[PDB]
Amino acid sequence: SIPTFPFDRPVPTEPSPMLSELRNSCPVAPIELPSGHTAWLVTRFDDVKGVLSDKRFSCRAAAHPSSPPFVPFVQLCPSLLSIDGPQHTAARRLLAQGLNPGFIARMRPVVQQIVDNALDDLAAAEPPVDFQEIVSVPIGEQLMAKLLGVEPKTVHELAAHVDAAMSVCEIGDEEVSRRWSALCTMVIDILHRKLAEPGDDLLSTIAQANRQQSTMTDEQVVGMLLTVVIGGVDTPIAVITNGLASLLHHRDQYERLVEDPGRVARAVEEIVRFNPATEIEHLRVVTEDVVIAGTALSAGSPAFTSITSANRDSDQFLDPDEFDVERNPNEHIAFGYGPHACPASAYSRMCLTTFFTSLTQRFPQLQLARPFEDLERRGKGLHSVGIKELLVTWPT
Ligand code: HEB
Repeated sequence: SIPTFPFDRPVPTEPSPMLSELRNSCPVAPIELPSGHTAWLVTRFDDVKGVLSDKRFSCRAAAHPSSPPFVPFVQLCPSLLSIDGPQHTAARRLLAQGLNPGFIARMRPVVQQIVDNALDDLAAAEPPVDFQEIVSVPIGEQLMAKLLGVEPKTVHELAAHVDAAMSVCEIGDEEVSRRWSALCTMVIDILHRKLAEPGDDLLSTIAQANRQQSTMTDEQVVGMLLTVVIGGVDTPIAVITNGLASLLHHRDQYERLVEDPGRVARAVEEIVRFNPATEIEHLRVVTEDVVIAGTALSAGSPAFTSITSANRDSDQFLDPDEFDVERNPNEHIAFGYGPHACPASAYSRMCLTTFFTSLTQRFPQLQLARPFEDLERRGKGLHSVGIKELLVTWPT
């Protein structure tokens, strides 16, 4: 029979073996979602790029109530992953206006200070300690706090509801809706506060520009902001943590960064290629009859791509399952492809480069505290593949 999603991960920080199995047997494979509906998964690099840039695979149709469920937030609000066409383009323009090059430059010292303080907390601790609880989670929460113009504690409360918003089959049906309502109320209240008293933050600049341009309704802005919050907290945390786990397991790769900090930028490209934050992408629904890689898909078929699998495709990368932070050229699609490609790719690259430069400079002899085989996935039923904890140690 056909395989069921979520797939197993005997190694939590590595892709599910099912991905390579399908990649080397069927380019468009049927899979059974937890809701029972059958969907088709695309796993090859060239094919994944084609689907993500093929407007016949629409996120809007995936947000339609009749469409099968995957992540609740997509069907509960006009998220950026719930729309297409001119409506989506207009929202991305506004977001791109806020994430302008001047904004990135101004954020460089802000990120450096957040990284410094988190690493100050690590150095002051007595090893072993959970790197995730002490460093990456505070960093991810405090970065989003700067984007939203709120206090770090406020983002911590928001993050509690993010798991429900991205729950494929982890959280109960009743608690999802109650945690979703709380998440919406928080974001709604934040937006209204910033509209009344805009500050020096990304959210305020977008809210002010939209108010002047009168191009998005308040509900559409909330939908976009919800997407930013859901995608901007857990994903950086998962990549940093899982990425570090790979760096400390393949310990010779961590040492390469210690040896030459000028190559950390290149290493970040390999980190995002090698440690994606999800197993498959958000749901798409085919709107017309199409033929993809010799496979016919009728209108209404639910479709999934796997950037995780694409970034391991031996047709695009030499020795794709090897972690090589010096890999160059490295033409991955870790930040997506097509209209829904990550709007924060430049911001995220700067953030990860700042962090891994500082970490490797201050903790050159960092090590895994316990065996690599003891790592566990935080939540199999979550869209994210972040691990439960990463215990590390260093000479004292
Ligand atoms: C702040 C905020 C933020 C941040 C930080 C981030 C970070 C990130 N990210 Fe991002 N994203 C986002 C926000 C975000 N994000 C959004 C909102 C989206 C959606 C867009 C659209 O849809 O249009 C995305 C999208 C996206 C995608 C696509 C998906 C699909 O298509 O389905 C991907 C792949 C990614 C990745 C990523 C990474 C890798 C990172 C790091 C590392 N992203």
